[PDB]
Amino acid sequence: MQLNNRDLKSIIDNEALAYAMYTVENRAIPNMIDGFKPVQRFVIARALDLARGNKDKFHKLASIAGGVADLGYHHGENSAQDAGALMANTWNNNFPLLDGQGNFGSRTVQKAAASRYIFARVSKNFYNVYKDTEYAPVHQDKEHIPPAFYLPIIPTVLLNGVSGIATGYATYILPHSVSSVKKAVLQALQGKKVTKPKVEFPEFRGEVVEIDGQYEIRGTYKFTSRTQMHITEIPYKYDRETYVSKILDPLENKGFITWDDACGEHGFGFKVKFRKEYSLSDNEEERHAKIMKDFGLIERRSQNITVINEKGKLQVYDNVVDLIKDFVEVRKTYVQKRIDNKIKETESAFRLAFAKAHFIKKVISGEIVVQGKTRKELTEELSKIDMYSSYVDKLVGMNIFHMTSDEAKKLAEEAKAKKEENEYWKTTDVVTEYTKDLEEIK
Amino acid sequence: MQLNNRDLKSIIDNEALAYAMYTVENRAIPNMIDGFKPVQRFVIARALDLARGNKDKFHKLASIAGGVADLGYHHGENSAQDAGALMANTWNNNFPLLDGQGNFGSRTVQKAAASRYIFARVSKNFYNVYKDTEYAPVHQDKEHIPPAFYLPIIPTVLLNGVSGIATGYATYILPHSVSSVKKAVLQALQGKKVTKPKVEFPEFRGEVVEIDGQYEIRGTYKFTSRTQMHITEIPYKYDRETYVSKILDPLENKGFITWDDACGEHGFGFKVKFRKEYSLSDNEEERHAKIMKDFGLIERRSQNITVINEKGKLQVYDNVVDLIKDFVEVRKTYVQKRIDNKIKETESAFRLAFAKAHFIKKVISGEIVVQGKTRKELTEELSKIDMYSSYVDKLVGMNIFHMTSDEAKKLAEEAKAKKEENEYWKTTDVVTEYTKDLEEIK
Amino acid sequence: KVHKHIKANLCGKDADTTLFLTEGDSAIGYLIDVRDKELHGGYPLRGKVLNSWGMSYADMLKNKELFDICAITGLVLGEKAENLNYHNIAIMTDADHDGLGSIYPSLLGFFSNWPELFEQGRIRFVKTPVIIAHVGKKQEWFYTVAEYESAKDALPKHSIRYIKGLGSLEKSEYREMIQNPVYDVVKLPENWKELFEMLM
Amino acid sequence: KVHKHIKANLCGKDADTTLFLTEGDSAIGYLIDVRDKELHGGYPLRGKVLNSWGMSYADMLKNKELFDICAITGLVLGEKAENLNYHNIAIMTDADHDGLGSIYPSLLGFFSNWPELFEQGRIRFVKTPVIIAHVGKKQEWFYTVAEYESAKDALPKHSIRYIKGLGSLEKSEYREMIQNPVYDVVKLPENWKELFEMLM
Repeated sequence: MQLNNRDLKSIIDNEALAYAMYTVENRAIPNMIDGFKPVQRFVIARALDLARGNKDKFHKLASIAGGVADLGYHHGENSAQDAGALMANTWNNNFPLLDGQGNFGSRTVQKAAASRYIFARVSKNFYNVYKDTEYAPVHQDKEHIPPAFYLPIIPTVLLNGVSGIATGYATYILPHSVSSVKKAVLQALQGKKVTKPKVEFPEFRGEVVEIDGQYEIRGTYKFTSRTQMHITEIPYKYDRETYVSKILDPLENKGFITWDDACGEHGFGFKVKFRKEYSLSDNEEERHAKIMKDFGLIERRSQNITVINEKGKLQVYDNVVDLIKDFVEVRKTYVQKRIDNKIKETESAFRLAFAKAHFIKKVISGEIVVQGKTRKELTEELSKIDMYSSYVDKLVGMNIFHMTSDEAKKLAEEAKAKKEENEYWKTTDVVTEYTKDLEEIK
Repeated sequence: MQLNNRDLKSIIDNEALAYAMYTVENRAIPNMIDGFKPVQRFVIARALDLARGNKDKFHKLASIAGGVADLGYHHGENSAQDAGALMANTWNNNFPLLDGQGNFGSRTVQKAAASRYIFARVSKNFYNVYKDTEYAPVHQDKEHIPPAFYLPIIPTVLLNGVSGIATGYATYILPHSVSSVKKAVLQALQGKKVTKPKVEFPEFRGEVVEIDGQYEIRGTYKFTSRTQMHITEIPYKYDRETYVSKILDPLENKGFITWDDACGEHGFGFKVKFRKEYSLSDNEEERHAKIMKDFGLIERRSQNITVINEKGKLQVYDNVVDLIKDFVEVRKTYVQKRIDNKIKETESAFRLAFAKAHFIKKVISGEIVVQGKTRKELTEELSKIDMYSSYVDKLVGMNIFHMTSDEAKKLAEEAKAKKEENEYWKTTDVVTEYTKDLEEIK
Repeated sequence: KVHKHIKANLCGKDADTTLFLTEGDSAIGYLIDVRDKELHGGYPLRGKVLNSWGMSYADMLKNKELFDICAITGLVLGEKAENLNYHNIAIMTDADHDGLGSIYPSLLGFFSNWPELFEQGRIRFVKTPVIIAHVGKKQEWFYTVAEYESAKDALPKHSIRYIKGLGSLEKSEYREMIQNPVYDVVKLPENWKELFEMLM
Repeated sequence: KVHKHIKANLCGKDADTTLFLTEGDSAIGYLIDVRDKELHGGYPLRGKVLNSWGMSYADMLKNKELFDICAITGLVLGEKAENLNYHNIAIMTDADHDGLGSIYPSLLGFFSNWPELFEQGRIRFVKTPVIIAHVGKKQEWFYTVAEYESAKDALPKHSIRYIKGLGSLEKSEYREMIQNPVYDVVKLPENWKELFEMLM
């Protein structure tokens, strides 16, 4: 009945604070270091957990994106289920972070199949570009079992694109080609003049140009007769149904053109035949503007580069060059950490191998007898030797076949190899290691 | 373009057959051997899978009963979620097959708390009565990862009760006391006269007795004044809200009695004070009958023993004695299987131990040298020894401390133990083993 | 003028064209990427549709999806089987219970109002393989569970893949299924009323 | 008249009497199992209750739950708290967001409509533990995450158990929380009509 009592209604801030927690840890802005979203973090963590040793196994999408609740996802599983198909496909990403087996849709029809008829796995495109997963800092909150952000080699924010709309901010990071980003990161490692990465939409063979600096995207029209042409492509943000209904069907309803659906296996194929009630002007420049105006072949665009940094703060970058520079600056330190830890582990491994070789050659030499030692007196006398005492248990767990010359000479040579590999780790630097990692990605 | 044209209407049976599968493998009738229900099978299988080594870990009910989809449950997770609280409590079972930590309700209010605020684990009451889990026959269909039926020691159909209503059949298996069922099974092992097991409702201190064939349940009314009594208990199928609204509030609405809610921690406590507008007759037998009628202290019931047997057939038993006899007949064979397999495994284990002891004694004797043998020459001669050749790979995997006399002498003795242990499995019979298992349950 | 259609060039023209009454626009996208450019058509369904009988003919016409399909095939309610924009009609649905147990009987009940269509046998069904066995480099296409059980006795590399639902198929699988199908046809008994009267 | 109520013998008397506005039938049933036989009452809520600000008093009387609590406490809308069936009122909910974010604002706004009762301070809330620490064989009752973070430095065998809602606690836990409870007033400052400006 201990009654402590204060008339502090300001505790109602715990609502807003909680709402702040509901509008901070569950935002839609991606993360600059790892290139993920809050939903995709849990999705990829669950996929990695399920894959285990047999990463080639195709897990059901329902199991992939429905069991994320216990991982620390304070939202409905529907968001994870839908975000597991808008990221694991190939028509929307230059870098598929999750390979799939099933009907994931295409640019013709941007719709997934179902919840359980498809499968997913951690693609081979993730292991070559997301090294050092276990060094990601753990989240401040315990329930966030997946780390704050994985550590990739090239920034995944740039690739695969992303379009999010938060409270007061909007991110529309345009996708970039893998080669351009790799070259930019490699050249920014050595501090040269940074070359702006290009833009390469997935499954796009049209044109993307920055005449006004707005990064606009335009398709290709190809005349085949005096009153026919073969539209090979249209701007990216278009599927068959929405394109038809929104622009092309009203154009036909105006009594101007008639379209023959020829959507082949390679993009759109919307061939169109005009009629009498249309301009069909000459001079090849007015008809040029008309052909890319009436059929919506011209798309304006803008880059709103806003993203969360390594910490909880959110920053807006004017150009991708600053993003590349900051990401590589962070990854340099996160690679130095791995360098130090590798040195520390390799020294101990070499010492253990040296002790093992010493024990094996002393035993085969007969200086110390394996048999006749009462109450495993071996361990007792090894505890008072210069190097033995550190690994006595490991020095006793020696198999019979480890005594013969086959597993003794090779053991000594392996110890020497561990020594020289420790030297290699000692003498190497961050720049060379990161350059090797950058080259490894392809 | 192969034709395969048949204008046959028999394919409409694909409806009924499929509907048959939807009304055969997803019924509500329990299984006589294991005493489960189709949903409870998947629930318990997932609980056993999640428990693993740390069976004491409290898993969330949502994880327990929501991840059953991949185990082969062709139904919504809500059935598993609700069936995980009506079996894991203590107010509805004399044998809780799943211990829990949270608000699972009680007889006062028969309602669980939530989906995620509670926890569950495989109780210690399941490991002492469900031995030989890995010998359950696998289901005919592959997607049914949990086996067809686990193998318990006493029939769990009788205990904990069950109430199902299938198409054309209804089961209301009344719960029985653990001691009665154990005694019945033990005495029916030796083929004596089977004693009918008693009926013991959970958290019931009232009276249960059969009037003529069928069972009935009655509570206890205790008079304290000329116009007051202290109802100690009421029939089992009653919670506070429904009991009040259905019988007691209408009684007060007639201007007869007024109730003082005294529902203590130990069951119901509905004390009642009369008023002038009632009989309150004398002679101690008409007043008693009027009390047991108006207050609903008498509940009639019947035993409808219908249950699926070890096969797909559904059988109806007139009395529980036949169920006990058939269950023990099945479990006798399922114990004989374990006896045979134990003999088979123990013989091999004893042979391996004997070979191990032989090798260590020859090595310490120095007849065969482990050193100086290039190309691990040992195996080559071990392959041409009478008993070595069978376990060469194991015979060379000997640690250093295994050459020590401490781990040598005992090893031989251990081998000897295995040898005599083999005899223990060789001479024992099914009856003695099952009697020991029956005694082990308490 | 319907909108969901995949109308080919031979709509109305005499040919060997086929109409796919498949379920799920996701499948019809695969069809667009796989279809024959001139012969094979198609149309996506909405899903669970009301039972065909139980009400009047104008009340067949009341339903939106039925209206779209009769407009597409050109077989308007109340006439003889003529003016067929598509020479053939095929049904293909997710084969666990979504279309086999829900869509197939209702669609046959609706198509039953023209016994001439069933007499021609123009209404057919493409059997999707229930299980696929991936052996070596070339996979096999066991078409039913009974065939799988009777043919699994002698086969190495018994890698199994369930094809429950049309979404499980890849582009190669769907291409093979469409280009080289089996085309099971619909029933035609001595009486065409009682066997679907079992529906109610 | 009232049905869900747990009216005690001391209800309506001059003795101390507390009313529990708990959430969920499970919690009130657990109270029944753990209640004081004469002093503590209680009543369970339904869940999402409409915002009580911005309508007529008849609109407060419209909602069933508001009518039930109005009849239970005996403080009729538009009247005063001169007589009350229960001396005290306690509010307790599942403390993750179910009652803190939903029950709290509506219930506080409804109960504030009588500033005299507010000044009496009879309306109170019992703090539920957020993490329980099992140390050795005893248990400790960290009342907030900040206390856990500032007191986790020095304790052995850190067995952590979260308490998201009322269902997590056991009979020992609820018995301790009821027989040895800690309260907090509703805290309204001089601005009656200003601190709940975010309710609508």
